[PDB]
Amino acid sequence: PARDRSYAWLLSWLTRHSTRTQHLSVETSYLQHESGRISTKFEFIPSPGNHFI
Amino acid sequence: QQEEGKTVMYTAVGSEWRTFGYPRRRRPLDSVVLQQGLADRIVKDIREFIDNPKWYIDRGIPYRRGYLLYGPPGCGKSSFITALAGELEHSICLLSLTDSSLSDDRLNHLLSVAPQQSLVLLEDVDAAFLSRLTFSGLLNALDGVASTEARIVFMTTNYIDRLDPALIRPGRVDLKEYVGYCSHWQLTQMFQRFYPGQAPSLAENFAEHVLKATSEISPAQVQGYFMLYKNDPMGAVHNIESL
Amino acid sequence: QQEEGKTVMYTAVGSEWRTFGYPRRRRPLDSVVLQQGLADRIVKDIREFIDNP
Amino acid sequence: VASTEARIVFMTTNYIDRLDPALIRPGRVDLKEYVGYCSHWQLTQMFQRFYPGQAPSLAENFAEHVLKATSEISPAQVQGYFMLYKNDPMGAVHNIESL
Ligand SMILES: Nc1ncnc2c1ncn2[C@@H]1O[C@H](COP(=O)(O)OP(=O)(O)O)[C@@H](O)[C@H]1O
Repeated sequence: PARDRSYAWLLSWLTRHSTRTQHLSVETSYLQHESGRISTKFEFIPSPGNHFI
Repeated sequence: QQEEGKTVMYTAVGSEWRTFGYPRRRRPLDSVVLQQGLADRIVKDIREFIDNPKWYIDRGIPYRRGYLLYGPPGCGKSSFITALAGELEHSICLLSLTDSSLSDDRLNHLLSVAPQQSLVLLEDVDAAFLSRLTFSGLLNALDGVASTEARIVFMTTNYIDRLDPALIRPGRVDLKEYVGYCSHWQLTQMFQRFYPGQAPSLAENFAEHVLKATSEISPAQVQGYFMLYKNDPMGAVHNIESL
Repeated sequence: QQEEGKTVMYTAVGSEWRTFGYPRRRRPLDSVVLQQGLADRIVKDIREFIDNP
Repeated sequence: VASTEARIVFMTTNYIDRLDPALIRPGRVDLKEYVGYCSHWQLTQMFQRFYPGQAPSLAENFAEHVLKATSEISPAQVQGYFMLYKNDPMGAVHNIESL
């Protein structure tokens, strides 16, 4: 389930293992520290649906 | 692209760093002209210190570096510090150590609790170093805990004689630079900056005329003179002999 | 693997332990060289004390 | 009271004479160790660590030179000297006699 922390770990492992996943979903990490230094990074996870690995 | 960065200067009340006022616009680095290559050298040294954290941690040395800027008043030291902090997207932590409100313990605590990604500026260092009031306590606090990481500290003095050679040492003040009175290149670059587009020969003649007229002319005085003849380069050039 | 550990040094004010500053990076053990085998002896003694409650 | 569990306590002193033998006792200070001035192995390992990859014979000569020059050299002084010649091993080796 989503509540368990293994959800994100498994999604990251899937996107690291199956590099050629045509269908994907995005996860943007956005944090504005003090002095207004904006840090952004795009993390991709398998999109909702059925995937075969 | 739609966001313009700002520099937030932090002030210290009691024993805590507080946001002094509201965020301010970033002054362009090239606006503050120091010398032939002093700005380039300082920027390169800071970039090397920041972009290579592996070197310090692997060798077991604190990731702390400090610079000292000494020169006549009005030479553009604090303006250069602000421009550098804006360039590096850091935040300024202004601290007037000449004030007697803070003691050795308070100074050490303030330097230890400084915000991350922030430059700490200690102005009037010569004043209290002559004389809560302490001179050895300041250097003892400087060699304390080096914050979380990259405790870049800037200290400015009108003269370096009142200080001691012990201040200049690795693990302490690292790169001392002297910012002084304007030169020919300084004056011509200032004339080109304040007035956006004129005859370069006119700027050179202006610089030579001020160099002849005054020997210890400060950039602050140059800016003040330029304010008298705002949007009037020919009049300012004709009025150099008046100065 | 994406997380780097940190050492938090606690200071004491009044009669309570407080977090002094922010977490700091872990200095490598081999960076501090003490003697021929003093570090090894101390590490082994601490490991024996900890792993045998 | 020994805390919740595993109350590991570390105590450091510049000298042990000012203390008393009562401090060293089971249920108290358990393993006392003396960390002193650098040795040949200490100096060569420091030289190998600070400068990542040079001649081991050069490190040995460096260690011998500092051992000859000073008898009570401290590792903090060694680090301070290395800071003077950062990314400059040959210059530091040539400047040992200066120390
Ligand atoms: N080297 C320089 N280049 C451009 N402007 C300068 C320079 N030095 C001083 N000024 C101008 O002079 C004014 C006064 O500067 P000042 O506050 O006296 O600097 P500091 O206190 O660091 O000497 C500032 O508004 C600044 O724009």
